[PDB]
Amino acid sequence: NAMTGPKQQPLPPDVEGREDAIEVLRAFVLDGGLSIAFMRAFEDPEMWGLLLVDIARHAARSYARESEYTEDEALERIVEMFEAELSRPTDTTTERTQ
Amino acid sequence: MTGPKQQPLPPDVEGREDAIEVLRAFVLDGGLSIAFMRAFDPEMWGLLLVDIARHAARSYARESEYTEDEALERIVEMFEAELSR
Repeated sequence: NAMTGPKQQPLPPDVEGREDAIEVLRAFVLDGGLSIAFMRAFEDPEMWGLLLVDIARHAARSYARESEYTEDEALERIVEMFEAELSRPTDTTTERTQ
Repeated sequence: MTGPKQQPLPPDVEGREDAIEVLRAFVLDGGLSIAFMRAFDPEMWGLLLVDIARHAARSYARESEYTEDEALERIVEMFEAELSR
């Protein structure tokens, strides 16, 4: 196609034109990994909890579509993979200011 | 300005036609509006969840009495409890 950039997601329709909508995060898969953009604000721990739950459940639904797993089994598998990765030591930052 | 406060592309994805946006999430009206890619590896979703949880823990520690380690335990507990509910 004629696009010169990445395969982006469009703004959700309920966000379009809304001055009060703030983008929390954008995540891209690139070179066998992830590149993520986060907003500066924290807001509250519950929002991050909601975001995690929404992503996990969405992933489980999609995984169950594309596999032999039920949605429950898919979610269990995703949580197992999450836990294995969470266990990795974080032993191994830059800033730009103007 | 008069529209949504967007995040720019990370510099490492600019011009990368092979890079794929997994999701964009907006906070609005006290909730979350998320655009997800249509295509589905499960491991990528696992990693994304870890990256978000880790980031949330660091941000939570900056705004609370908790250390990052304590914050991470709280966030993960919260997350897993809701999934099992």
